[PDB]
Amino acid sequence: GAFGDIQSRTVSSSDLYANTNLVLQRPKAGAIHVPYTQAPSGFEQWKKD
Amino acid sequence: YEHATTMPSQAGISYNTIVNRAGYAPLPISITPTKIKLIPTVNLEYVTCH
Amino acid sequence: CTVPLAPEPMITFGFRSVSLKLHPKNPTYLITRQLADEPHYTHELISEPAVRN
Amino acid sequence: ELTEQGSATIHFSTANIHPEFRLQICTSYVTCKGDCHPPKDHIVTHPQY
Amino acid sequence: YKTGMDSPAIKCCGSQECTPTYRPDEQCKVFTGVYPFMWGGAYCFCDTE
Amino acid sequence: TTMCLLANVTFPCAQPPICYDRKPAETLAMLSVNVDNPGYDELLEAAVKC
Amino acid sequence: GLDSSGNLKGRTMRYDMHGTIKEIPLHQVSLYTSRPCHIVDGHGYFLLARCPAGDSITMEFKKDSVRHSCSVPYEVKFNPVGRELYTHPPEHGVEQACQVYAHDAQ
Amino acid sequence: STEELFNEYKLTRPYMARCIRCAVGSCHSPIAIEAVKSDGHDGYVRLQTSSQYGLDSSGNLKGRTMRYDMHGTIKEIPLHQVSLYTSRPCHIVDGHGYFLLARCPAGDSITMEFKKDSVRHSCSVPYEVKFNPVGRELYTHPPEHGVEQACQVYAHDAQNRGAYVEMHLPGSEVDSSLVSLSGSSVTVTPPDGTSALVECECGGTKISETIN
Amino acid sequence: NECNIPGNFMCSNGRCIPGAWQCDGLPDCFDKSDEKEC
Amino acid sequence: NECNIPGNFMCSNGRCIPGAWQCDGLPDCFDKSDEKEC
Ligand SMILES: [Ca+2]
Ligand SMILES: [Ca+2]
Repeated sequence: GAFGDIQSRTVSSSDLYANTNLVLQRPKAGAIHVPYTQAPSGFEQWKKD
Repeated sequence: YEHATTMPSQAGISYNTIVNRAGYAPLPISITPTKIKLIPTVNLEYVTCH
Repeated sequence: CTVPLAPEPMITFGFRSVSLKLHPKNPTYLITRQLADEPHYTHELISEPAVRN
Repeated sequence: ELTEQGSATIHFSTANIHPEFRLQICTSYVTCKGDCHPPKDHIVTHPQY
Repeated sequence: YKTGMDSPAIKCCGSQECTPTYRPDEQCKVFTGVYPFMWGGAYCFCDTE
Repeated sequence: TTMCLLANVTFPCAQPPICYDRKPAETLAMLSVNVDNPGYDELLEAAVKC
Repeated sequence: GLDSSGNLKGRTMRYDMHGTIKEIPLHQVSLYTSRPCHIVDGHGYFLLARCPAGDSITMEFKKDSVRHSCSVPYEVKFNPVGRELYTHPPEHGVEQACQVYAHDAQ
Repeated sequence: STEELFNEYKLTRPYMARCIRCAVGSCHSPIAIEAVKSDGHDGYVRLQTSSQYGLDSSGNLKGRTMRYDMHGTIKEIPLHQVSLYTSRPCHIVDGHGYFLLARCPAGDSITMEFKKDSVRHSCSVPYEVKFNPVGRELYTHPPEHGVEQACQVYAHDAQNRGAYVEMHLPGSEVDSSLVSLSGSSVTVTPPDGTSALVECECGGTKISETIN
Repeated sequence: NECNIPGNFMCSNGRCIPGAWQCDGLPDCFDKSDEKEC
Repeated sequence: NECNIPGNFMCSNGRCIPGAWQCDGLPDCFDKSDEKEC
């Protein structure tokens, strides 16, 4: 939820650090999907600040 | 648990310690430094030759 | 009816203190109260990222 | 449960930094003496025992 | 960022396990007691499991 | 250079043996093992057309 | 739900037009509060739509070249369930009890 | 040559998926909306839908079409039959494969919809669509005139730049319209030129991959 | 099974339609589950 | 000349149309410049 929740060492580094508070939830009865909850993007919140 | 210590700056030699929390089991910590570099900020000016 | 589910708060503990980092997706009530004879409740609508100690 | 010559292990809870109490076991009183230490957590999720 | 999602692996009346791909901030929870659906009716034919 | 894979045959990635209008799922099987490849774009762009 | 004579018919509107009762299908009738709504069903004088919030409601259908409409200043409002104030209902989440209009005409 | 850039999506098909807010209830939809990305400035969003664009129902090229799936059978319409909106009506620019480029105003959802002879298809998803101005004068519709500034918009042409999405083998889609009842047995009629498989637990455990 | 919304009929595939759309002479379910026993 | 947008083709009259409308088989520019040299 803050700046640098995604950290890639260079622009094409192919190794990124992700700490985004991703949590998986239980799907609805009779539905094939992957539900999840996570904190919103901190680069957008940093652009808002 | 914030634990601070100090290690001598010498390669090859293993450095050992433990952490004694006052009512629990002692937690051993080992750090063996292998290769310790020192890389300056290097700025090319010119080359020369014959 | 299916209702949404807010992100997990990030709870930091201290001596007789709880801090809470709260990143909401859409506005969300935080309702706290103490379990004593004086509850001192707190009904607040948090819409932005906010730290509550 | 008691055996003939074994050793019985109990669990207890305290607030005392130097606890000392007479433990009654079925006829007799034995003295338990020690030094307790602070726990590792600040805030827990169960009430006080 | 972009939360990548995998397609759900459904075994009709069996059990599944978690295979880590070591992707960044990767979560893998496995949910039992499902009765999923496609556009062509039910997918499995059991009630539980 | 970079040699792609369809079998134990290291072929040049810009020279496909087949096309998509010929085989329905063998170009797909060629793009299967060749995902981790720095010449995937060359392989695909040469491998669709004749 | 009635035909232009009085009997059953599936998805149709029946309306008086200067004396002579006429009818049109129900996919020819559109309505909108602020965004476009979605008609679910109709039964007698009543209709069950699905509208977003807005400060008026406009129903309109179209004849061959004559357009009919009615706008009334009635507040149409949206109501979330629980302690998160969504504006559009989500794709997933915990199940909760609610109180909605029933689809059937029982 | 544009066909060398469309050649990737000749390999793929459209599909149906789950839309929680359809024209009546929650359906399985041909126009399920996987994502909406709106990070450019002057109103340009980029939908990733379940349909495909710029291809006809065989796999060749046609200019302004949408190629969707319909219960297995892959059908098509022109792109000017599809409309979408957020709070105001949007305006579709073009499409390429699973993606589309609209010119949308700000809102809190996307509703793509098109209409067949009588069946109206829709899909609404609660994804925020945001509008971003350039510089230090906050407008909402871009002006007639002024000065020019360096902005970032979504590009109007398909072109291979370093960003890829990932393809996979489709699973088995159970289809009811195949199994039918005879007098006493269960009659399975797989579609022509296409295999199937049937799994039953009427007697014991059962599996059979029948071909036509 | 059961639809979440009270006044609805459930198709074969789990899609809930209104209860007044069952046995109406118009197909609404995939494979006509509202058009079987009327 | 050049269009301001990153991927657009400029007609004779200056109207910018997207790049995949050039040599597609439909007239888009006034007098079809996009449909001249295919
Ligand atoms: Ca029906
Ligand atoms: Ca053209």
